Amino acid sequence: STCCGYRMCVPC
Repeated sequence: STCCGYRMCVPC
């Protein structure tokens, strides 16, 4: 479950 915001995709 990876959430991409702007410049980075974080693990959620």
